[PDB]
Amino acid sequence: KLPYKVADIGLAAWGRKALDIAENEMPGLMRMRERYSASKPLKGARIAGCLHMTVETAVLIETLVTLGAEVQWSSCNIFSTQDHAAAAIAKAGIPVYAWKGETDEEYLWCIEQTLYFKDGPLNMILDDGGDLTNLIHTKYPQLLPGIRGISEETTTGVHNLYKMMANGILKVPAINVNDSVTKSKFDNLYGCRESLIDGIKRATDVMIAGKVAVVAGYGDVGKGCAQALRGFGARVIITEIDPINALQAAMEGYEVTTMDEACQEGNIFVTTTGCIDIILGRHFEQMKDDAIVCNIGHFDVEIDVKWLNENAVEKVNIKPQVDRYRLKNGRRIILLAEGRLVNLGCAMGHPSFVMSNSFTNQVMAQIELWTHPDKYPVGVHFLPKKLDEAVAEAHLGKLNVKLTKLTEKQAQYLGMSCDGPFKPDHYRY
Amino acid sequence: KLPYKVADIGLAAWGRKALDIAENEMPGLMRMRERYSASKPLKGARIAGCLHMTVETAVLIETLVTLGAEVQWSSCNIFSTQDHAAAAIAKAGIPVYAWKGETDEEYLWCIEQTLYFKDGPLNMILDDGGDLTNLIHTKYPQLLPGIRGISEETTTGVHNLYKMMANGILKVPAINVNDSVTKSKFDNLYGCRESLIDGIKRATDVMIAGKVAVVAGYGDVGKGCAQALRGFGARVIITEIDPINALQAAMEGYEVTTMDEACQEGNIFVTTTGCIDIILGRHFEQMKDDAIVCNIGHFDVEIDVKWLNENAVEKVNIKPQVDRYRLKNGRRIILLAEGRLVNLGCAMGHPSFVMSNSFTNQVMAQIELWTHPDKYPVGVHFLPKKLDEAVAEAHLGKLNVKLTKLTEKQAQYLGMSCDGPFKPDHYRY
Amino acid sequence: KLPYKVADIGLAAWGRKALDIAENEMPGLMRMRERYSASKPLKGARIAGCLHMTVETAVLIETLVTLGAEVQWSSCNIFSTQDHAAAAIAKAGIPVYAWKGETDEEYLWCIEQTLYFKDGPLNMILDDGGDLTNLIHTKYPQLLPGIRGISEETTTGVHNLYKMMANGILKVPAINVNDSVTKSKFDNLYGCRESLIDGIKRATDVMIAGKVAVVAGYGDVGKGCAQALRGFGARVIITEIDPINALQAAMEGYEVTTMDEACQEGNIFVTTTGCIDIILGRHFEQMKDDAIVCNIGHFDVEIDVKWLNENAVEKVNIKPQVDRYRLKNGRRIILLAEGRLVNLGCAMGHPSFVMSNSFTNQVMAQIELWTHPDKYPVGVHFLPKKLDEAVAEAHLGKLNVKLTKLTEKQAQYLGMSCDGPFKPDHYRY
Amino acid sequence: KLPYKVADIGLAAWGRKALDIAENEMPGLMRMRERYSASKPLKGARIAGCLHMTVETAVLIETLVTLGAEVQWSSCNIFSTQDHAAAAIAKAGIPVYAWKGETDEEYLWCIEQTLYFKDGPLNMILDDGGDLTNLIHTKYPQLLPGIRGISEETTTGVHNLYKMMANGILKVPAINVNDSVTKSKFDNLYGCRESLIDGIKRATDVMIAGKVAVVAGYGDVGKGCAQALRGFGARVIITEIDPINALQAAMEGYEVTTMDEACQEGNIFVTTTGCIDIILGRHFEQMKDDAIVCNIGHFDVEIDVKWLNENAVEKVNIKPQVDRYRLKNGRRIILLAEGRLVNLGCAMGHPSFVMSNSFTNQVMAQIELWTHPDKYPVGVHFLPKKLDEAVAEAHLGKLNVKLTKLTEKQAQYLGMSCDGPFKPDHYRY
Ligand SMILES: NC(=O)c1ccc[n+]([C@@H]2O[C@H](COP(=O)([O-])OP(=O)(O)OC[C@H]3O[C@@H](n4cnc5c(N)ncnc54)[C@H](O)[C@@H]3O)[C@@H](O)[C@H]2O)c1
Ligand SMILES: NC(=O)c1ccc[n+]([C@@H]2O[C@H](COP(=O)([O-])OP(=O)(O)OC[C@H]3O[C@@H](n4cnc5c(N)ncnc54)[C@H](O)[C@@H]3O)[C@@H](O)[C@H]2O)c1
Ligand SMILES: NC(=O)c1ccc[n+]([C@@H]2O[C@H](COP(=O)([O-])OP(=O)(O)OC[C@H]3O[C@@H](n4cnc5c(N)ncnc54)[C@H](O)[C@@H]3O)[C@@H](O)[C@H]2O)c1
Ligand SMILES: NC(=O)c1ccc[n+]([C@@H]2O[C@H](COP(=O)([O-])OP(=O)(O)OC[C@H]3O[C@@H](n4cnc5c(N)ncnc54)[C@H](O)[C@@H]3O)[C@@H](O)[C@H]2O)c1
Ligand SMILES: COc1cccc(Nc2cc(C)nc([C@@H]3CCN(C(=O)c4nonc4N)C3)c2)c1
Ligand SMILES: COc1cccc(Nc2cc(C)nc([C@@H]3CCN(C(=O)c4nonc4N)C3)c2)c1
Ligand SMILES: COc1cccc(Nc2cc(C)nc([C@@H]3CCN(C(=O)c4nonc4N)C3)c2)c1
Ligand SMILES: COc1cccc(Nc2cc(C)nc([C@@H]3CCN(C(=O)c4nonc4N)C3)c2)c1
Repeated sequence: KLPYKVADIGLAAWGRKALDIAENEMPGLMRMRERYSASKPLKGARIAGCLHMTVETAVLIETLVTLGAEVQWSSCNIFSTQDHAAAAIAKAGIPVYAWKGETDEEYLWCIEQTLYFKDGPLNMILDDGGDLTNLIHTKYPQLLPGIRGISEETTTGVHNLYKMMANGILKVPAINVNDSVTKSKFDNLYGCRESLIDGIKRATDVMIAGKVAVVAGYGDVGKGCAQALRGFGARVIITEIDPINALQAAMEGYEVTTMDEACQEGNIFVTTTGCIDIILGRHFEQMKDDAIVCNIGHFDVEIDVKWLNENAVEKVNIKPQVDRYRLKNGRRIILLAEGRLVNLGCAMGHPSFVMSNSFTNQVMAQIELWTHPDKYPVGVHFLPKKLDEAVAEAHLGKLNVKLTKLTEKQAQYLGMSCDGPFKPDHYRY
Repeated sequence: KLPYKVADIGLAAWGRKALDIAENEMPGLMRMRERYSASKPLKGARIAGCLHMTVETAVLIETLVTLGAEVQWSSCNIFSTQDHAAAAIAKAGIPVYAWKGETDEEYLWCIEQTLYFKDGPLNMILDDGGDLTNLIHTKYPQLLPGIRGISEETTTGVHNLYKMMANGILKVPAINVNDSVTKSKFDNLYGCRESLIDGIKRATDVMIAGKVAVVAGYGDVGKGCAQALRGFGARVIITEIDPINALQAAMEGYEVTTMDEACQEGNIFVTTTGCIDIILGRHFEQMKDDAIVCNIGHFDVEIDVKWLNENAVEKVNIKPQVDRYRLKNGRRIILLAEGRLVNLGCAMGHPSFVMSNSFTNQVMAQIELWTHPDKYPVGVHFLPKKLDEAVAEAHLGKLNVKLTKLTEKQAQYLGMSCDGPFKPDHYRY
Repeated sequence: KLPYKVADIGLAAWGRKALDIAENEMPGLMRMRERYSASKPLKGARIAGCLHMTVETAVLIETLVTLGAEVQWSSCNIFSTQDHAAAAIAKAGIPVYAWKGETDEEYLWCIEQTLYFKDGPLNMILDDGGDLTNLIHTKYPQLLPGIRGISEETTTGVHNLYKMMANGILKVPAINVNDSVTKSKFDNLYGCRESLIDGIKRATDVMIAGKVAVVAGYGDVGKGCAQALRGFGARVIITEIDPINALQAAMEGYEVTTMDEACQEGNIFVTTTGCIDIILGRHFEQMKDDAIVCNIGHFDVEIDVKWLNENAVEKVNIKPQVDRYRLKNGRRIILLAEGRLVNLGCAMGHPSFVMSNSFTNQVMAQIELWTHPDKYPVGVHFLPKKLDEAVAEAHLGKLNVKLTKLTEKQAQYLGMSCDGPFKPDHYRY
Repeated sequence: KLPYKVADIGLAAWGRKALDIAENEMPGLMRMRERYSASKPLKGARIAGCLHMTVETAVLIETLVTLGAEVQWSSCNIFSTQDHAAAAIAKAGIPVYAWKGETDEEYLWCIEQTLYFKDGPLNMILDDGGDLTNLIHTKYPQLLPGIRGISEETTTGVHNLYKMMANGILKVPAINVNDSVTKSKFDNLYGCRESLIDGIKRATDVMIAGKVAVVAGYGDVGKGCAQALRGFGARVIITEIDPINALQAAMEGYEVTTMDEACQEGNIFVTTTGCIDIILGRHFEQMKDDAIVCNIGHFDVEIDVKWLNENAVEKVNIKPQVDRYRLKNGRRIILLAEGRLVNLGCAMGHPSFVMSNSFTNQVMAQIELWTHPDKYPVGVHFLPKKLDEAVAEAHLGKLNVKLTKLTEKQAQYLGMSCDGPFKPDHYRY
């Protein structure tokens, strides 16, 4: 009944200014507008979205409308909404129900407001976290027959879709864009490579060069963190449980050992594992004075922060999201973002260009499911490679790249189409 | 009937000396010898092997005999045999039929001498290229019922296996070792990173720093080549047809453009594409005087060497595998290895440690098929991830890497066994 | 008469907290405190200091008092004082006259309050810019006979000292600390390497990877800037007027060309030249939409900001020290810090460890002049190499570096003392 | 009386071919020919040269003749002569007295043949090692008044000229080009960076990635070696006696410790110190099995090879300049080039482009002394910066560099000439 609900609609001009700046760093989304604003391949679609209502997501929203869709939006987190961004979407005449600092009750309400449109119920789900997908299946299963497809971009959401399918709960075809090369590499590797040191610097202003930096995990996040630190002249040590990832680290010349050993040597500690119990009290007790300890991996479970609160003799807040503990041995630990994500707590998260790749993935998913009614049966499907390739291609102009086109003869010799896809499904890049 | 056939068995003390050195660089294979010589898991096995008869292969061969197997061998290429390696294998009482400079008839003959042992015929195939596999199926199909498994490590061989399977010709279970992470990364990326510049240096002794180097392709070979050239202070320009691979290069700060533009800029040219018509007369006509041109990708189809032979006013052999042409415009081009593989023509191919990973994959496949017949249907199977991990784990000691073991608690949290596998099959590393 | 003058002495607990953190990053100064607090080598000294009243400078100040000196201080710039640092110095009973947002009259006043102590006038000068040195010589020349030495750390100040000496105006021996290896490398190369991208990120939050970055100049600041940008995966193009510096860039694989050509290519522009007319309207007219332009070299003379103010159709303040202009061609330029120093306008300047090297040079100079009057004629003297080495040696413990000591035999072979100096004065490192 | 003496004058065509190839990698020398072949600034000069009679030095010789000088040449080492190069110079009508494998008696004779020309005695000395300079002063002091100048390019020769001057022996003005930036950087840093791994690879074919490489010394040679090894994925450890050099290493993220510690960890050992007793028996006894030990620094005094010969239980030659010792502990050491220079023993020395910078330095010295009769008094002088700059500038075209020219206004503001020099004499680059 409310046409939108935002904090302050007067912030819309400030939102529009930020939008004007972000658009230039989001060419993937802007290419989609250039290519599809006349043909309007999403005409008919009624997309309910649930995703961090940021400046970046606003560019995504307005891309979808430009492609012909009706769109109604909520946030997937209670603090990630940027109110000026939300105001700008509201003022543009797009139903948005989101503000910074929602209650759990207000959060659910917001999502519920996106389900019904002027002409009828939603017919497409765009989700980050599975909350919109879970709400429809548990609370509003009447609407499932009318929904053509789900796009999902997070690890949690994809893991959740696989369980729903395993248990017979899932009733709508779903495209997983989380495991696209263009999504995964920007969200995990390039993103964290840019923002790790940004967070550490804003938090501490510390010299990186000449320090030992211990990075737990050498997956895509660890790889980027390690590369970043190394570029500044830090000596990086890696820890790993996977022998293949450990081997990769060794072949780049990184020392690889255990946290038990490395806790005695590190000036800076970065956890990127996705796993519990990486840095623990017995590690803290061995650390050099004023060791910087932060997490860029799993939400808040990698570092035993509760140990520091329970065993330290002093806790002094330095600035927002920077606390300095003194231990019984008389040495200090500088803990960043309360053991949560350093890139969100002490910096501005992912750069716009990163979000461009992730959201251009989701625009592709939406078109693919909506444009091909009967193509995808109920289940979780990977985004086809040709669309993953089209995401990358959409950014090349901005990257100052001239891509080569295969000649017909060359394509014949390779046994592939000159428009792609160019690699088999098992190709690792 | 003849117990072996080599060029000169007087080279066995030389071969043995080279073997001893190689063993220390092949910890994967030596770790297999340590772990499995008491249990003799390949006891009973009569393995026919068709694989370049090198020092490295000779270590693989003696690893298979340490594991209990009887083995008989030939090279999979007419020039690839190292005679001293073959002589050392011969003196050790291993029947080996291989020498440098075989004829095509002699090549076939050599493979045919490996099919029948003392106690009877072969029961296992270890292959590189599919020749030994194609010989059995077309010319000795009576031996097929008694053969338990094939292991194949080459792209050529695996494509050939899939076609045999699609057309009902394949009669034996086959493990594909080519697409293992440990095999593919070493054979493609790290191997070429180690040896590209070795070849160029041996051929030319040229300064690399301060040159423009044009690398066609940014797959695993291109990535390795590009990284190597960049380490020496060359400015690397990349050409690509895949949007994803092109973007990957852009994100490491490489210029990405077309060969049409780059041919006027490059001092050095390296083709890594696996494709036809990469460097053409069109391009040669524009190159700087004394541009160095070489191929490390596909055998011989990437550079149009035929054009040079037909259109140049001079062709001068500088040294073996180094030809300097003078064109009608008066400018000179230095072609390496006749447009064939520079790392083989102008250097010593892959370092032993690279082959340790590829051949340790092989031993895993041979154990896996001889030990568990029950397990694999007639068809082409990827090596299981746990064995791929084990290949990597076997090399970590040599690298002085201390791997972390997950606690029971951590493994339960991650929903994985603390012995692995640690990644899903779609994980790209 | 007034015992100190600060903005708000209630900020002393905040200052003290910041000092404690900084001390651990300034091992050079803390090593001086450990080595010299028993012998009090600056006992008797009444040092007037004119140097940015920061947390780092506050550590220097308390180091000088630990060494026995009486000291009185003012900032060498009207905005550079950190009030909390000044308040902490004030509460500690050090007479300090400095605050953020002084007037020019107040600036002079503040320096004039440092000339006369309790027991009498100053006898030593520690200076940054030459202002305290110029004030004494023109306005208090009666105090010159009682002053034993000057230490000066700034290019501006040293040029000024040489002119004073050439024209017979200088009446006190002066050590030049600006051209020490430990000072110059940290203040110019490593400092700017640490903070360039900190400034750009804080200002813009922009992705660096995959951009063309144009760095004008390849001296020590350009080298550092270039290395940093390159580490993030930006493609760095360099402009130079010196053939040697240009060649150095070429040999690391940087493209070297003119601003006239590069202005059409760059996404980011960093001037490091110390020279006028580097970026002009001529260049702005050619730039890509939303090109980021910033200066980290000379104060404000490198970019023609005046042209932008006079010829743009829009100037919008995005945030403090970030202005986005729209030109008559419709394209936008993002100017950082009003063409002034990006690392100061948009970040926190040099990390503490950098200033530790510069200020540990200062302490060495002050000890050297107060302890050995006999030694230095009226004139400008480079810091002796052995003291430059000692500055570096003092920082090695923090870096967990184990230095090798020459044996007596090795030192005799090399014709040097095993305590140094280890290099001739022309050695460039 | 003999017009030349070479090994075989029939090798001249092969020499000329190598010369044609080298000229394209020696633009500095070729630029000198382009600029000066008409004006002929060395007309009148009668230059006796003493320098490794290589293909590269042949380009230098023919550059000097092109500039108007009469030239007669000998080698400065008894094995460095490349006979085909010597043949080509002989056939061109230039008196050359040099062959590979001279006796000490033959060596002296060769130098003596260069002293007298058709029209009179030599009037200029071009020297590498000081042997020609020492011969004239001790044995032929009658000729000293007729000699306008000496150019010298080696550390030994420059150290020798300073002692001669200190003792009153030196009677001719001398230009030291050894300490030019362009000479020193190419001879010490860029040169060894290119050739170290070339030597190790040709000697061993070993994998570099994943190994610990211990580099003793972090001067210009160590810096280049370390950078090279790091680029291949080795983990580099540094040892150092100088705290400034140690600090530099630490700021690039290299572990810095002692050989006593590092001998237990290293897979590869490289000595670059210029000093005795770097690697010793007690280090060898701790080394991992098949550790590779080589020297690229001082001739043959850094490694205690005599210890290996006296204490090892086996010594096996692998190939030329590669010996593998077995110790009493049962482990093996692979020693390269008998502890002499690995880049000369196991590779082809410096690339041509390196020699171009060194020899273009000497052409500048010769012109400078000959063209300015009364400018330089007797003594050792550094080559002026403007000529060092001109050397760099001569190579920029080949490096694909477009150098910027200062505007008159810019030059005024900087207080320098728009033609240079651009830096003060103490500038370190
Ligand atoms: N901060 C962010 O904005 C951000 C962005 C993307 C992803 N992430 C998160 O980062 C985490 C890792 O992401 P990824 O893509 O690198 O995952 P990944 O699976 O590629 O990498 C995780 C690595 O950690 C290793 N590991 C697991 N337990 C370990 C232990 N106890 N000690 C050492 N190593 C251990 C695993 O072997 C694995 O290789 C995930 O939790 C993901 O949600 C955070
Ligand atoms: N030299 C050796 O010993 C050696 C070792 C391993 C592999 N190889 C060979 O190297 C080749 C490449 O192997 P890979 O693993 O890098 O394969 P890949 O598929 O990972 O890389 C090939 C890349 O070339 C690109 N490409 C194709 N045609 C192109 C064109 N016309 N212009 C520009 N780019 C083009 C593709 O996009 C692809 O990214 C194969 O032929 C393989 O057999 C050689
Ligand atoms: N941001 C800071 O806090 C900070 C710190 C230290 C130094 N600086 C300043 O940075 C500037 C440079 O310092 P540096 O140590 O690198 O000096 P430098 O002399 O080592 O480097 C300056 C380089 O700029 C080049 N150059 C001059 N005019 C040029 C032109 N028109 N085009 C292209 N290149 C040109 C010169 O050839 C020189 O190599 C100085 O003004 C210095 O005061 C700033
Ligand atoms: N192989 C070649 O072709 C080649 C080329 C150029 C120079 N060189 C030689 O290389 C050597 C070094 O040249 P450079 O220009 O690097 O000299 P440098 O003085 O710049 O470097 C030598 C470094 O070794 C350090 N050192 C001295 N004794 C040490 C010890 N016992 N342990 C550890 N470090 C120690 C010194 O502190 C110094 O920094 C010289 O002997 C030079 O003649 C060889
Ligand atoms: C500190 O400033 C910010 C700025 C933006 C968002 C946030 N808040 C979160 C909270 C949580 C729990 N997760 C995320 C992820 C990881 C980074 N992402 C984005 O940056 C992003 N996603 O959509 N637009 C974007 N921009 C999504 C971001 C905080
Ligand atoms: C230059 O001297 C040598 C040395 C070794 C082998 C060769 N010959 C070939 C020929 C062909 C056609 N293909 C190969 C591939 C590519 C790299 N490989 C190995 O290096 C390798 N494979 O088994 N042991 C190994 N070592 C296999 C090698 C030539
Ligand atoms: C952004 O907040 C800050 C923080 C610190 C200082 C400033 N202000 C200036 C102003 C001017 C004109 N010059 C400088 C130089 C360059 C770098 N320096 C230091 O960082 C530094 N010097 O003493 N302690 C230090 N810290 C000295 C710094 C501003
Ligand atoms: C193995 O092949 C070669 C090739 C060339 C020369 C040598 N021999 C020596 C011997 C000694 C004692 N010193 C040197 C120095 C260091 C390297 N230098 C040159 O390369 C070089 N100098 O003049 N033209 C050149 N080319 C000079 C070279 C060996």
